[PDB]
Amino acid sequence: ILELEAERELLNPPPSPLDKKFEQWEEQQAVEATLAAMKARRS
Amino acid sequence: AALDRGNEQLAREALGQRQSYQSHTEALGKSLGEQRALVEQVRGQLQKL
Amino acid sequence: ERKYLELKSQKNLYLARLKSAIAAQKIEEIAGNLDNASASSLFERIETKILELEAERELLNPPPSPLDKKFEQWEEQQAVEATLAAMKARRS
Amino acid sequence: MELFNRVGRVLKSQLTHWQQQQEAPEDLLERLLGEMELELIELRRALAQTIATFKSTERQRDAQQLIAQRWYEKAQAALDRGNEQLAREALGQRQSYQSHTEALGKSLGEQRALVEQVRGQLQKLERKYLELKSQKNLYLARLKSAIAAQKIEEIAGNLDNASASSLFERIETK
Amino acid sequence: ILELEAERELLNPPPSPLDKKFEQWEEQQAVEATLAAMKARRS
Repeated sequence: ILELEAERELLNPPPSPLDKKFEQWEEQQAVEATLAAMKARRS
Repeated sequence: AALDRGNEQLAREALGQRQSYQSHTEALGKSLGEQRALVEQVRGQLQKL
Repeated sequence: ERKYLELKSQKNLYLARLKSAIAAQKIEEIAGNLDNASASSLFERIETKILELEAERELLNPPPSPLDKKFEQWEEQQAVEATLAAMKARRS
Repeated sequence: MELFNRVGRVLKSQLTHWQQQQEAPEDLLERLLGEMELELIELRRALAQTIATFKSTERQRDAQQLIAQRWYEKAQAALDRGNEQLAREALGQRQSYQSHTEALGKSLGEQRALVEQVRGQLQKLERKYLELKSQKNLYLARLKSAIAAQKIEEIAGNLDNASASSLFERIETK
Repeated sequence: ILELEAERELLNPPPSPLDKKFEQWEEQQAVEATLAAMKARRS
């Protein structure tokens, strides 16, 4: 199972840790930046 | 409605779930615009054909 | 007796892992079959064929040279402007 | 020339094999996705089997702790009116059942994240199946659009120089 | 039965705990907010 689980890790590479910072930051923006309009529109 | 009467905590969580659906609109919406020119050229080819 | 039931309890919990993994690798394997160097390359192989057939008409039916694209547009610009040179002077 | 004469005596079968693997790519495109359906329901059944175990264990956790509450309630009454000697012994038996709650209770919390990740994997997995099947029909038109495009211009070319139009001119030269 | 009961839990996912806060809050509004008119109209 671990071998089959790792098999997908090669055929389907996991997202690099870089996006984990961007995806969270961008998602933080996706809320905060989208909330930068709301917290300024509907504070 | 969650924001009403200073209940911003519920609004913050409700918006997080919307971003998941917003990613669909961007991915699915962009694909539709690309197929518009795809169907326009094929029809013009048939008209000329 | 406590050890028998306890071991049998985790028994079914793991039989799902085998069924979960075998049911997981066998679909991504087909998803990979629809990735590069496989059915998606066949999706592109038929595309290379479509592109090959599309280019086939490019040779049998040569496309209009870029020259006319300037003349056809200029002449069409005339076909409107020059025909409109009469209208913009007749029906300004 | 030993293992190709063998290919000759079943050349009718090898031709079919290659024809189904190379040609008719739309046929495989429908069957290969069929196995996904059989596997999706299998994963649907495999997942449900995992959902019938963690809550089957929580009942055992709820059943054992219920027995421990009786001893605590029994020990609570034993203490009444200064009968602490009976309370001391009644609590000793509760510790035996308390060890069950700690061992069985801790295992339940570990399986919660186990069932959450597998479901999220299925949710993400199902999204890929329908999405890939959506573009499936979009491309099958390209094959039908190209094959329906080259085969007419090929005949239009047959009505161009050095062909039927040359026959149009050959009869003209005649 | 528990397996069949959980079978519906997958085929028919239960409402997330989020709505349990909104459905109750919104229902609280559906009474209170609708009662914000009544408690102000028919106090």
